[PDB]
Amino acid sequence: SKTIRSRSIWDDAHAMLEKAKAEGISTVWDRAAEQTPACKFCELGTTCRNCIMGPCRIANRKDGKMRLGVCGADADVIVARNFGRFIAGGAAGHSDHGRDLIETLEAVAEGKAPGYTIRDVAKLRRIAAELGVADAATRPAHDVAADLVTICYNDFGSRRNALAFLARAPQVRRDLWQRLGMTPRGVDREIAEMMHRTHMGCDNDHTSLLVHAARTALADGWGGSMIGTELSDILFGTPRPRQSTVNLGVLRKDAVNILVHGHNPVVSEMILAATREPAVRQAAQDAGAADINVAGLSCTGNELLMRQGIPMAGNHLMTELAIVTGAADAIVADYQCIMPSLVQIAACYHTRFVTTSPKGRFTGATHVEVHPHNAQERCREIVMLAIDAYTRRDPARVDIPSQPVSIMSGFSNEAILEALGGTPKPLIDAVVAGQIRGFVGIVGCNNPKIRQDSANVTLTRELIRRDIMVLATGCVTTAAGKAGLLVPEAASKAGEGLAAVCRSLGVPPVLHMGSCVDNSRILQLCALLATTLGVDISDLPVGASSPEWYSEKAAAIAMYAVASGIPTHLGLPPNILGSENVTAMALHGLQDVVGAAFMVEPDPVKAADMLEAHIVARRARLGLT
Amino acid sequence: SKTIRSRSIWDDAHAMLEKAKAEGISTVWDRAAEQTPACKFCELGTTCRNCIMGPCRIANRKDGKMRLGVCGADADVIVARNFGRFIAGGAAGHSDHGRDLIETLEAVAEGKAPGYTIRDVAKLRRIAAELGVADAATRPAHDVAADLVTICYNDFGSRRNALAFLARAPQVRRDLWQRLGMTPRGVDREIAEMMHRTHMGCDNDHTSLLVHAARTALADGWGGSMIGTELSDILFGTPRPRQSTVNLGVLRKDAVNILVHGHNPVVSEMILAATREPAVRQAAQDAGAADINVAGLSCTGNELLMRQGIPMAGNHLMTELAIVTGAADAIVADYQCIMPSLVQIAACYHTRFVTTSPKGRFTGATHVEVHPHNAQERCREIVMLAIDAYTRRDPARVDIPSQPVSIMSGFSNEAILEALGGTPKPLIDAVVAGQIRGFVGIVGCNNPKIRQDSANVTLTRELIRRDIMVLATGCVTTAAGKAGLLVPEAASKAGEGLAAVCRSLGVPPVLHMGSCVDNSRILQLCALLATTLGVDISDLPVGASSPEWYSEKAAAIAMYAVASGIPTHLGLPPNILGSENVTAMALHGLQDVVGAAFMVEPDPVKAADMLEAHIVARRARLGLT
Ligand code: SF4
Ligand code: SF4
Ligand code: FES
Ligand SMILES: [Fe+3]
Ligand SMILES: [Fe+3]
Ligand SMILES: [Mg+2]
Ligand SMILES: [Mg+2]
Ligand SMILES: [Mg+2]
Repeated sequence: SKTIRSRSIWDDAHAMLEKAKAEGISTVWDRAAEQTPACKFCELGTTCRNCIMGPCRIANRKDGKMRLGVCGADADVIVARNFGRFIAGGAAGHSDHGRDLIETLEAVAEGKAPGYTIRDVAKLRRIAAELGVADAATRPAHDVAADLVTICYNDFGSRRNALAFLARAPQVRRDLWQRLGMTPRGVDREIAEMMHRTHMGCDNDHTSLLVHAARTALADGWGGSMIGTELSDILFGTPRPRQSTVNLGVLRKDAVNILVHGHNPVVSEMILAATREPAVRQAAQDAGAADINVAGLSCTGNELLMRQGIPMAGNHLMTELAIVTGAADAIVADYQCIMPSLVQIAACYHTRFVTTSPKGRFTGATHVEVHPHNAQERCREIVMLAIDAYTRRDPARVDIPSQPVSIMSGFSNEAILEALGGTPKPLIDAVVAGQIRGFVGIVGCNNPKIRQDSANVTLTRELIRRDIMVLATGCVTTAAGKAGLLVPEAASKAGEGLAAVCRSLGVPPVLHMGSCVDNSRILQLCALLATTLGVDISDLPVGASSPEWYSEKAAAIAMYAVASGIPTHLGLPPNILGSENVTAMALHGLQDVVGAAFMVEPDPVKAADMLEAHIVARRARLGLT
Repeated sequence: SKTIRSRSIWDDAHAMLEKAKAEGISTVWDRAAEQTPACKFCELGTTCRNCIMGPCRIANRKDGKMRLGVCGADADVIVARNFGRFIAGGAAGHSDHGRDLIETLEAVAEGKAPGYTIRDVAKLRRIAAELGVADAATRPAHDVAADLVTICYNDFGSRRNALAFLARAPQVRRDLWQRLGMTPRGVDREIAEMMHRTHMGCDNDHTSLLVHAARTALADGWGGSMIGTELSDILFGTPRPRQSTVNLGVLRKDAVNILVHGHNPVVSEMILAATREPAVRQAAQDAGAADINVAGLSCTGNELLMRQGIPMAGNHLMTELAIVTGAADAIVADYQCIMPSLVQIAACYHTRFVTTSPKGRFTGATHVEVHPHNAQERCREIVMLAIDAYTRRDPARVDIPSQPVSIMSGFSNEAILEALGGTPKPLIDAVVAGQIRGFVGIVGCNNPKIRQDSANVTLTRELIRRDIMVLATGCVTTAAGKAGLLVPEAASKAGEGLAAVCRSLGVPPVLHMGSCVDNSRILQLCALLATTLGVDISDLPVGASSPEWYSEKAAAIAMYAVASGIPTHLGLPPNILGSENVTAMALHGLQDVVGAAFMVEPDPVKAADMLEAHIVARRARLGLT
């Protein structure tokens, strides 16, 4: 089918799209086609539902009617409020994610989380001392853990003037944030204030609204996401470079296949541990299987890739197609980006769809709730359900379409600094010498509006050929991986200078830095380079890009990158084009305020030119050629 | 004129609607007409904009097309998520309001709030002892205040299992909330979790979404709103019964008229203090004015009414018309329900439109930001701006249309118990005897869809006639006041049992209990009666109603009343009718979850019948003969 080829660049997607057609299974692409054309007002953002004096739409009519909402709000306020709440939903997703890590570490500290431990005691002591815990280096690890928990919880309270991790940002940046009123003070507080501001008759100034959206996104990047990342490393180990594989071919016909989907490693690590217990493995063999095979989806797949090397079956738009292989015996979900269609598709097979979080409820799913005190017991129970489902798999409907592609993962900042010999000097020398011209974090999702991974891959290829090193997170990981970009030998794909540096360090030209919360690592690394050099983040030769974004979380990531000084490309526009003032603030006005702005460009080669031009401009202001 | 009489029941509204039409001033009614018909999908709730795989619309078709969103979400999920975020917006308004009160009491305890003090030390010592402050009766007041501030701030953190004021609810109700997973744990936390739940691919079950909507609302009523109410009494005095007046005729031609609009008394109490300084009054006398006249709008007006007896100019739909009088020399606004059209109407006169809050920014307004450390100095500056605006008032454009009408205000729970002799027994005895059959809180807004105050007033009259005492708060206060029902002589309008009780106590049949946050006084009073009788709130002959609601805050108030066991009538439907399952849950399902449910009924006599019927059934539950 020509339509099927138009939907993805990957062979495995085409194979499963053909299989779904022959079986009568509708996909995300079919539903997108039904939802086209979209409502013009919703698309432009010129519609409001925030009270029942409405709902309102802002139109351009020759009689001048419908220029304002019933309360008097114009298109600038309505668009800005809609964008503000959109960002707040993304920040809330990462807020709750980090809060779960705090609760988990606290349970470990009190000895009430069987099977969870402090995997990286050294990092616990370093992070705790950094945040002010007295005698963190010498006191018993659990006492230090309880004092660190208290610090992170205070960031989720209402008495701080600035988040604890904000100290990593250079002083010039903290001074500018304070001057603009952008300093994030509380992870939950900024979210709550955004919902108050967007109520009828509170914040009715588009500038002020976008300013607080930046403060809310900063409370994510330097708060919710950074806490989640750093505590995840403490509980489950700091990532280190390791080999693994990617694509639908990671599923095995001869094994029980358990797909982990969602976001939080507190569940996926414990599922993986369950499948490794000898009695559970023996139950799989009693059922006729050779082994139990865990395969990751989306960000929780990234978490297992980074710390355990678990192969990843696919990213966002592969999630339905992974069930269409007919070889998934269970999908285990927690929260965020889990399309509810997956429940219906799993019902077309033997596959069990298991929910684990009180926040991630799906009508028709099997719910086995996981908490720190019962995780070890419950995850054992979930794996036993997958083995039971395996015995009823229909072999006639199994089609695992491809051979897996080799990848390298595990590039935390600790691993990067280890590869460099303990200091960022060799990396700074490479940038000053022009071998590495700059860095671009390529982040974010897939979106049915764009042929899947076409922009992700093209942009990655363009940047490394221009001696720009790519830091990959989120669903871009799978795209870079399937394109053969995540291995040390991929230096052959990069420009002469980047390839030389990569070969001298033994690293790939695209560094997998983890999940979407792990974009906080990109913030930490920028802050480190800026502080070492004595400049602002907005002076560094850096950029960020989400060529195929879809979610509120991706928009919050883009906003905190911009607000931290990182020019940020988006493949598609947010629903803001109904207000030229808001659009001009996002694309230009922010540049004059925070030192960076949004870019919207659907052509990935054009996007490469723009990100490169920003990097060239910033190199010149550092005195570099 | 027929159209004009159709828009309000009041003479002062009629006069300003004529003046507004003659002057070409666009009102909330004119814009509501332009926005009719509304978008069918928006009004039904079957539209989603939570990610850019969409936006999506759900149609009902036999062919099954557009039955699901791009992510596969159906109408139940889309409607429930929309209503969840709607509720969260209202809870957030009360959250930030209560938070501002904590910060003010802290500044007083620190000695860093010139012009503020602990007005009610006895209540501070009583609230602090109640919440667990050690030696609250003897330790220095500022030490006790600091320990209370710590407790309230902890309820804005992420470490509690249940909010501090939740201990007021009866044990049976606390046990049900705990089993349902509905117990409010953190004011900001429940708001953030709702925004997480409503992100794509998180909570995709309408029952679970509605249960957290209840938890989020309960974090308002027993958290943000109850903290706001109790600290306001501590900082500004516990209200006690007093007389005052209402309507546009409270503005005086010979005086500088300052309208306080918005919500937080932290601003309006200091505006009033400023108008009493001898030097400032001399400046007004220099300008030709005989006095400085402060008058209240909406909830901040309710606050000044309850504690200082300051006359009230109007409620929500009177706000624009108050400027149309041509005698408003300044509007002093903070946040919530402040229609931005007021800025344009102010621009049509001499009136200064002054914003005071970093959250309540309005393009084109004069911003004089107020915080505890500078309120005394800044509020003086604001009054001077009003005096200067007075000098430019055009006498020929002034039309103050009515003479003010007498009311009685200040019925805090402390005031009610004092009137009863110290204990609630005389009220309990009157209910047992059937002199008072029950109590209904009539709360909430005006809405252009309903002839202003018509349903508010008709419901109030119907209920007292049936021996049901009415507790009024919010913008219903102005309606009851202008109807002449807020005075002890209104006993002649009540049934025989209610009139005898009111005359023996010397109180009106309609008790003004304060602002929207003071709906927490109604929760406190229901909890007291239930604990005294040893029953649940869902056993009490109580009810709640908002016949003309508009705002997210009102929907949140209705939800926390429903979730606390109080049957709640709404005059208009939330945007949920696109899902029969969500609608059936709101109107029927919740009875079997929380012991109460919503009602939607635009006929206020019908609404009285339904509220009365619930009261009859609850009297039977208590064995009353
Ligand atoms: S807040 Fe204003 S623009 Fe939005 S729905 Fe209500 S009246 Fe319309
Ligand atoms: S969350 Fe689902 S229903 Fe809502 S806009 Fe995105 S794809 Fe459409
Ligand atoms: S669906 Fe109502 S405006 Fe888009
Ligand atoms: Fe992601
Ligand atoms: Fe109100
Ligand atoms: Mg715990
Ligand atoms: Mg500021
Ligand atoms: Mg203070």
